Amino acid sequence: LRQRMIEEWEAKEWEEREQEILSIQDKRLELLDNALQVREEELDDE
Amino acid sequence: ITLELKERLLRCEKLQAKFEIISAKHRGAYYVIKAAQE
Amino acid sequence: EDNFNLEGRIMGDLRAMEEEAARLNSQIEEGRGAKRDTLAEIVEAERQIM
Amino acid sequence: MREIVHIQGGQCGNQIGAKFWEVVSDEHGIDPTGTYHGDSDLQLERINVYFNEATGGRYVPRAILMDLEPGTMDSVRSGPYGQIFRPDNFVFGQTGAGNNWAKGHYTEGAELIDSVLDVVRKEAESCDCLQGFQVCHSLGGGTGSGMGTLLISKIREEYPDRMMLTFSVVPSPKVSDTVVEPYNATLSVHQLVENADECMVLDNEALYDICFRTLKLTTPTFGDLNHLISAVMSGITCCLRFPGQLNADLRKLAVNLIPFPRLHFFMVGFTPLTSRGSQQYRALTVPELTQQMWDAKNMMCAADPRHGRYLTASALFRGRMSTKEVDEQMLNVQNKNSSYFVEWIPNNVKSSVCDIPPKGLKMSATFIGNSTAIQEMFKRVSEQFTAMFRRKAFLHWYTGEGMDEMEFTEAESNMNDLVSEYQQYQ
Amino acid sequence: MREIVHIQGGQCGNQIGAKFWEVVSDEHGIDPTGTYHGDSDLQLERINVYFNEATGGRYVPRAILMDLEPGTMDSVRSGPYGQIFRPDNFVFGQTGAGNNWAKGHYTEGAELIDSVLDVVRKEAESCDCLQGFQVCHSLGGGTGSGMGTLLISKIREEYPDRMMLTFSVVPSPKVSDTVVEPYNATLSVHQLVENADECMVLDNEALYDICFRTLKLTTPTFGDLNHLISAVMSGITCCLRFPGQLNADLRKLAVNLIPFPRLHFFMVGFTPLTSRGSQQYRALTVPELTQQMWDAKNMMCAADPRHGRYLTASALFRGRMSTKEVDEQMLNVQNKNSSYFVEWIPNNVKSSVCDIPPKGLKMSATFIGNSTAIQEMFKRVSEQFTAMFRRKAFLHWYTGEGMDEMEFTEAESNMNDLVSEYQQYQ
Ligand SMILES: Nc1nc2c(ncn2[C@@H]2O[C@H](COP(=O)(O)OP(=O)(O)O)[C@@H](O)[C@H]2O)c(=O)[nH]1
Ligand SMILES: Nc1nc2c(ncn2[C@@H]2O[C@H](COP(=O)(O)OP(=O)(O)O)[C@@H](O)[C@H]2O)c(=O)[nH]1
Repeated sequence: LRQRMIEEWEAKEWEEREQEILSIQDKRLELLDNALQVREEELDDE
Repeated sequence: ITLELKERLLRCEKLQAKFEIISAKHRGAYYVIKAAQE
Repeated sequence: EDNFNLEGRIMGDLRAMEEEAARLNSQIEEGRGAKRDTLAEIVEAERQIM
Repeated sequence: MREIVHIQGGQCGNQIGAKFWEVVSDEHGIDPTGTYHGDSDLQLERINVYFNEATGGRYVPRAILMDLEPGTMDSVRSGPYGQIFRPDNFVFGQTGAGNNWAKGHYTEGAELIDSVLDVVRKEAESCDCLQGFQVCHSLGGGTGSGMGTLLISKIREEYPDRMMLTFSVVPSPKVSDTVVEPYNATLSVHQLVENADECMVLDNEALYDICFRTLKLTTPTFGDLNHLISAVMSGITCCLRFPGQLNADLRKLAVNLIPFPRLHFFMVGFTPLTSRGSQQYRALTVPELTQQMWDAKNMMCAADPRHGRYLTASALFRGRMSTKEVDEQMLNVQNKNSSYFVEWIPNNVKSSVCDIPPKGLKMSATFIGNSTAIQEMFKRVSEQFTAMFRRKAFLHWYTGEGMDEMEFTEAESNMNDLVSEYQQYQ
Repeated sequence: MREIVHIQGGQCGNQIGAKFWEVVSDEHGIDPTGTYHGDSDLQLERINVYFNEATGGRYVPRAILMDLEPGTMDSVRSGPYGQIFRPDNFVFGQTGAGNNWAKGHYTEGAELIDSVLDVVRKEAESCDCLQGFQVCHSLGGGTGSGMGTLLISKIREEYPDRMMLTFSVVPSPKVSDTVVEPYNATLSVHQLVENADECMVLDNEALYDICFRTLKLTTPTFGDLNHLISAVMSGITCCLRFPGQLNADLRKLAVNLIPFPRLHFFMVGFTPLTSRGSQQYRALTVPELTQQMWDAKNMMCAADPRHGRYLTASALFRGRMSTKEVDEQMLNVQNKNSSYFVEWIPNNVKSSVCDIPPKGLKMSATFIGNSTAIQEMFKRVSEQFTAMFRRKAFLHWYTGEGMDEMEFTEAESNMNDLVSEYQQYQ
């Protein structure tokens, strides 16, 4: 329906929120990966 | 390290079950369209 | 004759030591590979949880 | 449907497990030959939790013996009820750990662990629904402490959602039989606190005191100590094999008892224990069972619970009984001894009932406490460990075999914070 | 009604056949003398596949026996079930093999095979409907490797349509019991690949490992190895001799197991193999049979199948069985490890069932796999051949008996291209 085409754009904006969540998780996970590399390096050195 | 990996995998499985049960509880998003139309 | 036998036995002991050393090197290489791939798996697990 | 696989480590574990099977086979009604000859059907109705049918009424236990000597296995087979075991489970080396943790955890442990995991995998695959494993071992030897620790760690790296009941016969000083007990006990508890999920503390000192005082025995050999331990081990887990008014299985017990993610060290009792002269002059009422059950000279631990508070407690009664009577008994106990119970946990005690008592005894009960007095045994072993380790006595037997000095100090620190958490919460 | 003809050559072939006829005769119920004294009437119905009634019930097995010395026919006649073989079926020479493929396949071949083709053709006319030929021989000898191979050439030249099972044992590094194995292995495999239809490859180290690990035997010997090979050879033809839920004829086996005409070197194994010590502990159930099948420790050939890729496989089952459980097992094992099977074939595993298990059991199977990890078997012999032939070692025994080094080079080339084909299909 014509109104559904507004609802589908609501869904599109929800997908945009999903992309924002994806980006936030990407940043946090990259930082965590770096931390894991740091801990493993220190362990190997010791 | 394998211990930590297994713990994380179990946590992922728990979150999987949580999501699926929340889906089953709620539905049993396609309702808002007809709700507004009414 | 004794020196001939001695040299032979010493050479045998040598090749034995390199045999066991090669075994240990292979095991340690296996372990390092397992450790790094386990780190890859833990990263993938974090992604799945996210 | 639920499954338990039982593993025996070392000579102590092998003997305790042999007596345990001698007891539980009778409690299920099957003779040593392996052919059922009992009376009722409530036995056979859920024996699948331990046994496997082989060929037309030949039931084989789900147990794995393992050590580093053939002599212990020969003794186990020569003893009664040893026929039932599957010969495939009999895994052993020939050299012997020799009370050496390095042998039991690094050389012989490494050379046997791959083989033993094959058979444990076979048993854990032949089943349908696992709920946890049982391990019987000591903390003062090589084949029992180090090898059992390696085995349980290898299990945890494979079944990360299961419990283990690790029955650890703690090395008591006044009943010590080897010169280096602490160098094994500390290094075993290091990983027991990390991997095993229900460590049941036992000690030959408390067992001998129980036999001398209550049983009034004259010549108590290891037979009766193993008998008591087997009775406890068979009573803890009847909530599966038998139907009760209030049923409580292993996970329920674990979640009820363990309040914090690392305080799993249980001190255990059993009732009723009587001499065969005073068993004619006593009344087995529920209040009497409860009073004996909380009698401090009955817990199988050298640490008197009067020296600390109770984090929590659990009781498992067997025999047709009154649930209200049980609950009011435990309430009276808690109200009378409220000073021994943690203040930030209301109703520190759990109760369960099974409608079948161990045969002969028309009524029985078992006690599992999580009291903070457990720190006594650990400080009493840490004192000896520090006293020896100050001058590196007997240390070359491990350093030359592959352990640095820093590992012992890290084990010291882990033992210290383990014994400090109980003090903190007390 | 579908006739099978058995051909025995070489000392190993004669012994293996004298045990195979032992098993078949005892399971169809004919006593040593030669009459019929079975119990059930279901065995009588298909005895024509392996036996001929002469007069008065003195059944004669339908076999051809060939060699170059009478010292093997003496043993064949002496051994149990020796009197059954028809005396016309003892074509023997007078010189001897000598372990030279030249004497096996060129010199003595002319004056022996021309004489034994008369017997084999008379047997073919005596039987009515030949389903095919089964020949049990050797590859490391002089009679089986050379004279047997030339007989294979002549038989295939005569009858093109009939299938051929070639039960052939091959040499091995650890159990190399002679010093010219590579020559008589290459010079036999070159014709075997072109000329046969199903190469049942066996060895001696695999059989010894089976008799040591699975059968737990103390002093395994040729009697036991030949007994295992006999069990497999009877299991392969169980279907023609007994009805069942899903029959499986020899052509059906070939069709379901061969994706390319020259890729037909299978590897076989038996199930169940249990020790007499622990007979009464295991469970004769389809999951246990399939678990015992799918593993390297049971295959009757020196191949590590997990170091390759099962192109196809087939599983014969015997006993009152459920095809539902059978094929769910065959599918679960297939889907657990998709890497060890080939990508471009769905349903790599064929299954078949018969309703009569072998005597002395109740439930059996037989696994025949067309793998690509069998290339290393021939790779070992190829590298031995290269090393030995680069310096013309022992070559004069061949090049002084009407043979040219071109033959050696071409045989090596054929082995190389075959092993290349296996390696490519990975
Ligand atoms: N309950 C019981 N304990 C035992 C028995 N035999 C030895 N122990 C105890 O177990 C400890 C020795 O552990 P052990 O089995 O030898 O470990 P291992 O040295 O690695 O083989 C000693 O402190 C004994 O007190 C027995 O038959 N029954
Ligand atoms: N597995 C097994 N192998 C055998 C048996 N008898 C002989 N062999 C081996 O198979 C090969 C057969 O070749 P060979 O006996 O020399 O043939 P022939 O002497 O020309 O008749 C021999 O080299 C033996 O090592 C047996 O009963 N079982």
